[PDB]
Amino acid sequence: RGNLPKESVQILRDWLYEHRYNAYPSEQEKALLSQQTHLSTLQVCNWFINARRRLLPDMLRKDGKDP
Amino acid sequence: KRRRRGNLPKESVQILRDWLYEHRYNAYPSEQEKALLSQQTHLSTLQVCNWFINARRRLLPDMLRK
DNA sequence: ATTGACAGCTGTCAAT
DNA sequence: ATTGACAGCTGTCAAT
Ligand SMILES: [Ca+2]
Repeated sequence: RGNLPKESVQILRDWLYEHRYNAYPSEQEKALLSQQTHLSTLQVCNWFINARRRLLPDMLRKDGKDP
Repeated sequence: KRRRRGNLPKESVQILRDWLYEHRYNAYPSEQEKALLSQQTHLSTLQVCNWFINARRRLLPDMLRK
């Protein structure tokens, strides 16, 4: 199988941090992310569905707010 | 988004409804059954899945009144 | 324990 | 009053 390219995942991670208080990209943002990361839309969607569960709280805890 | 025009053919839905009724105690077609139904209904797989997600909420309960 | 993925559900919008 | 669709979530599976 394999994992997603590290630069692709770097971009998604940076976006999630910057928008961590509304971690839901619009259709156009998802489209920009797809093109930037060279991933499909479905891949970008799936990453966000996983990352809102697996990365985001640890981010918002480090911040004071409680998910 | 999700801004269609029209409803699914009556014959396509009669097939889905018949299958749902016959399998009403395990209303989950296998991948092999989803493929057969799609060929029969002339719907895509995704259309079939969506019908079943809706039908299990909208049709199945009233059916299980037996 | 991490990661990518997806079947099926909830909730809702848009269309009859 | 019904329908087709779909975003995002839950739960989970296979691969790391
Ligand atoms: Ca889905």
